[PDB]
Amino acid sequence: DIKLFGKWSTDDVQINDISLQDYIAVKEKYAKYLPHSAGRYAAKRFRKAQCPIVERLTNSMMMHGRNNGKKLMTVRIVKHAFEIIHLLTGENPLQVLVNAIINSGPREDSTRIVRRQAVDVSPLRRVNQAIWLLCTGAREAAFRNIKTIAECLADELINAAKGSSNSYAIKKKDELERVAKSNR
Amino acid sequence: GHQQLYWSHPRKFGQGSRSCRVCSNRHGLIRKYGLNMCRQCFRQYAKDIGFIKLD
Amino acid sequence: MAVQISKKRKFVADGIFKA
Amino acid sequence: GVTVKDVNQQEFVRALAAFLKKSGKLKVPEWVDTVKLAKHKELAPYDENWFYTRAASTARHLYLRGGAGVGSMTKIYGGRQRNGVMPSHFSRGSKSVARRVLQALEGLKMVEKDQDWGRKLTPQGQRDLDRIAGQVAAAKK
Amino acid sequence: GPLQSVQVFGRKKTATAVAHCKRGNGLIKVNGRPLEMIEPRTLQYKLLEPVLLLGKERFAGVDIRVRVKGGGHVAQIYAIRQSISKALVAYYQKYVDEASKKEIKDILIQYDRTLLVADPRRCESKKFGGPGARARYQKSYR
Amino acid sequence: HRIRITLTSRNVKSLEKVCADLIRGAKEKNLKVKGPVRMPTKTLRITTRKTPCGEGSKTWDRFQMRIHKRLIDLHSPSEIVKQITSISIEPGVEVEVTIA
Amino acid sequence: LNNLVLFDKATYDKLCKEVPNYKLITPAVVSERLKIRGSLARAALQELLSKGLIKLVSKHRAQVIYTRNT
Amino acid sequence: RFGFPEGSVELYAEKVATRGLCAIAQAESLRYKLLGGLAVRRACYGVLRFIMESGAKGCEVVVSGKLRGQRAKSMKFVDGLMIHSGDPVNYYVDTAVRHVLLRQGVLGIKVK
Amino acid sequence: GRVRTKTVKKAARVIIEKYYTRLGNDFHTNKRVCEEIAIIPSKKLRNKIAGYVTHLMKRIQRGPVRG
Amino acid sequence: SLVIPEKFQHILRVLNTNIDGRRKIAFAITAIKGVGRRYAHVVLRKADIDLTKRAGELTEDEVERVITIMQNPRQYKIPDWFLNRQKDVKDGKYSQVLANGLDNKLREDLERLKKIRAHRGLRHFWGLRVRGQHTKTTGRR
RNA sequence: ACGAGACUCUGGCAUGCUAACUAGUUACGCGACCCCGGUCGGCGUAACUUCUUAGAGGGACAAGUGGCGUUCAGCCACCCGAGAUUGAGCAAUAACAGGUCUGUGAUGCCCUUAGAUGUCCGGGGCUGCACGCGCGCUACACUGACUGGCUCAGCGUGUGCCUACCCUACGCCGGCAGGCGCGGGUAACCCGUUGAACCCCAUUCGUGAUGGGGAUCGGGGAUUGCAAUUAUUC
Repeated sequence: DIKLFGKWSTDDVQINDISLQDYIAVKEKYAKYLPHSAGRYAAKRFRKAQCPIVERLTNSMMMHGRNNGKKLMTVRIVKHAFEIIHLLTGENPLQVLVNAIINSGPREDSTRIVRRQAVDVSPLRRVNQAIWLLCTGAREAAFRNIKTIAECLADELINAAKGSSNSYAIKKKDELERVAKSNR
Repeated sequence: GHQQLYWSHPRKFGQGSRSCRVCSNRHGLIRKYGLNMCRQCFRQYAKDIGFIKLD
Repeated sequence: MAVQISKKRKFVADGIFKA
Repeated sequence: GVTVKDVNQQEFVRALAAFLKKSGKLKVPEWVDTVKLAKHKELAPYDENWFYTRAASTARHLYLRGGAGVGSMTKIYGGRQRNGVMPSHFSRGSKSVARRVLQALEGLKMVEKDQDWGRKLTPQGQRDLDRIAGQVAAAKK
Repeated sequence: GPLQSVQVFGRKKTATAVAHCKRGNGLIKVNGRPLEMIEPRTLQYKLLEPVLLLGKERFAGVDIRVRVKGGGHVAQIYAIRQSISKALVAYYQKYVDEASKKEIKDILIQYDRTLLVADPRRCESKKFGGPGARARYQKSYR
Repeated sequence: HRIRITLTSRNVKSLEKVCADLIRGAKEKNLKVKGPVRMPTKTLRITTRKTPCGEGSKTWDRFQMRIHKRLIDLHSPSEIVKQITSISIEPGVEVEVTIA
Repeated sequence: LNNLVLFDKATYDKLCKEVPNYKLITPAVVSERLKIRGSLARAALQELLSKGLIKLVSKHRAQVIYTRNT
Repeated sequence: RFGFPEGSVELYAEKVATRGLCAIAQAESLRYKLLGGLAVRRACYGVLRFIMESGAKGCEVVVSGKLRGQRAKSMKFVDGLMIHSGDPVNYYVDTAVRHVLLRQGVLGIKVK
Repeated sequence: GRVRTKTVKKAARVIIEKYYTRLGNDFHTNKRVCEEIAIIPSKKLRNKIAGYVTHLMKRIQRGPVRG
Repeated sequence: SLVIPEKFQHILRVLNTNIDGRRKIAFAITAIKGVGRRYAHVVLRKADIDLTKRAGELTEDEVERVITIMQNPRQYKIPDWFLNRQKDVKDGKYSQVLANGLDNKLREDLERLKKIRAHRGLRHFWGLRVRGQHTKTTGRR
């Protein structure tokens, strides 16, 4: 039968990047009705990868202390965000999320192997870093602002998927890759 | 009189009323389940009372 | 017993006697 | 045929609150204007006619479970006492406003003080509750 | 007619939910209120998932009363999610062929394992020297 | 005639041996017996500091004392129970016979 | 933010003109782009639905989301 | 003392069979040997030799306190199999601790 | 860290060495062999021994074992 | 209806205190020292006033009604348990005391405790914590 | 050989076993309400033990499969499965100039021993504040605060030896803190189906030290106690 949140039917969405295709779990098998589930995705190592990215986003939203274990409250934020994304863009909000996760992941980053040499990233690292960056964008954007979380989360996902560099996520991603080129 | 002053200050409540039933001292009292027995005494006699360390 | 002590207190009182 | 439990409970109290308004024979106190609804509230209830609303809420709380006295009502209408700088704790509601609400619903033959203590909800009440449950069940279509 | 009742439970935490699969028409409700108004409404679809994945036609011949107590809001939702699922699988074991029960177990397990298997996770015990299980009180040097 | 024996003990195997002897004592004499009801065992708990002073790392001992309650109902005359309950008890168990 | 509390003639005429041509109508959007307080913007969008100009998508305790018709 | 009625408490005084495997019997034995005026080393070997010949699997006799001067010294007398950890330490090893007042201080006796 | 201790292996070797012909390759049958031909006070240790017994029986099927 | 009306008073001067017309009335009167959120709400409840209006909108004959009920709360049935000076030391009257009066009555309360040379008044005189705090580690200006 | 592991307790599994008016469910009857059915922790009795309690057993072993590895110990992945490292308790030899003489009718020596360092009574002190440090609680908000509404726990404890001092339903008075009656429970029986908070839903608010924050300080009212001032607490 037919899926997501009521109204954002999964298959439709293309994952453009064949590199992140495996670890952006959105389609066909991971089509579930909520961003909520029992869990066990952080028991074994890569079990994280087989978690639906909308649940990953929901989990990574509840941060800066006061929100910890208010999942239903960020299930709601992502619901209202997907409303705003569809109305403001006119695309399938899942497609906008997937495009953002692709464009927001830093493709190589510096590390301490001195003056810290540059290395490559895991595709899972990119997904983890992408989700962190655009959530940390949404969280910072909304703080001491009349704009809400669902609006800031929507606008971050749009401007990231769009490829704007006006987003927090794309500016920090460009900034990591720029430091990585600066020591390769 | 002296008998009107000797024990006339109340001993009805507070840790100046109840005392250990071994040590006779006024500190670290286990009042729970009417032990009325200071924490070092209980830790000595636990085995003899029926209290056992399992978990 | 006429005062009728609690079973929690009774088994502890039985231990204190043995001690 | 429907009952109150089949109906959404959120809009049910607002509909019962409007039923007690239109009926208009609860004998509300005078201090309703001045009273704060618990010891853990900061401000007066925002809705001026709260007494009808909590009467409605008490009514359907008595329907769901019987034999609830004043102390029980203070328990169900309790929350956080935000103790300023000290950590917040559970705090019971007002004993008086629960006692008056029950006495209002007892005056108007809707509840009846039950054997072995507490008020249950009289069959005339159970009727009125289920009649407006039908109204709300019909309204939501 | 005769008794075709199966009483099967589901735990997802310290919340035990027991569902009661009698013969009849398609009414599914929990402590006497139907699934469409069990709060939070945020997890509305979580109760409908066994009803959605199988369809109303599976629950046409069966009516399910669910008693729930223990745990909290989300635990009770996952408890009843597991109960009505396992209870229908238990009804279709005994009172029809195992072919239908096999077919339905497959469709449920393929979607989410937790529909028919209880999560053994329980709240781990606090230890002294910290506010909880693993976390310790702040060590002070100098 | 409805006589209610309350077996409360610290040890289980001594309490299970006593309640097993009182089922054999009720089956051999052929009087109708409601089975031994396992009551919820009560864990009496004391958590003290180990240190008699205050000057170590704050270690705690956690003294449990489990008390197990059974109870058995008999459909027996009074003097028959007086004979049964007086035979073969072991000092761990506390036995309280309720007449009515 | 030196916002307005109730509407002018200008800002009321600006709202009644421009708001029903937005693909995203939230009180936060209205209360940024018309230099007004959130409460005034929520009251304004209640009247614009009352007169039947803006489409409701999802109302919530936290955030209401409206849009435009055609 | 305990408020028992008239003759509703009656005492017996039975005999310890194989008293070499009773811990507090060999603790008080060692206690009254030292207090009697016997030397520490001879007493401890004397107890340890008896409880071994009594048929005990293993034994550990510690005597702590002020020996042969001002400084305190723990003389430990071990032989045979002795366990320390796990649940079996409850129902295999029999431990006893006793004080003894010498004219210089207090010695402590552990018979395990 | 599922390394068998000396108490498991010594027991498991002696159990094969003296009662070879009673054993097989199935865990659950020679679990009940170990129950009969030895007095093991633990259930966990019984399983550990039965488990390593079966491992050594698979090794003996391949070729001769050093111990 | 949601447009700025005529004579919409931005800066009101009630008891020589600048009330913000931009605020809601129940939270604009609070600007006056001696009236808090809980008092203001009950004052505006006693007078039949819609308290969903801003403090700029409402009529100057009606704000004079608000002042008269703040100044004389007893005569419009506000209880004695509700006032910031209950059972006064010099006149023995239950009265709400407002901004310029409150600053006068605080000065008088400290000056009363001062002249009698009481431990409380002495701690005020020395600029220390008076309600029985520990001054070892806090009060640290 | 001790220590590790084994062991003990505990978490997770049993529609198999043993049983229950101080625990339930399901049927049936009765009674209430809605238009045959639905609701009922309204009332009672007939089976059963899924739910509940706690006993005996079982169950998991790197056991099965594929890889890696002296092809040894073992390791990685996967199936089946309630678990494919539950969490604690216990704890070796040999130590420390670690802490405790203010835990003890454990104690050596020393001091004091009637103008007492014994002991009781009264008051004060342990809280005293330019300051420096440590564990914390509350915050800085709109992932929020306020006001209503809605709906879910699990450990426990509870009327005493001397010993006074228990946990409390329910009914009236009071805004509240609280008061006065009468009940139940020495407890799976009563509080209690522990109607907990967060969370959930609907109002008010609007980026302003703001309805954030609730320090400080004035006035009043109750409770515990022989006594609250240096504000006991509320």
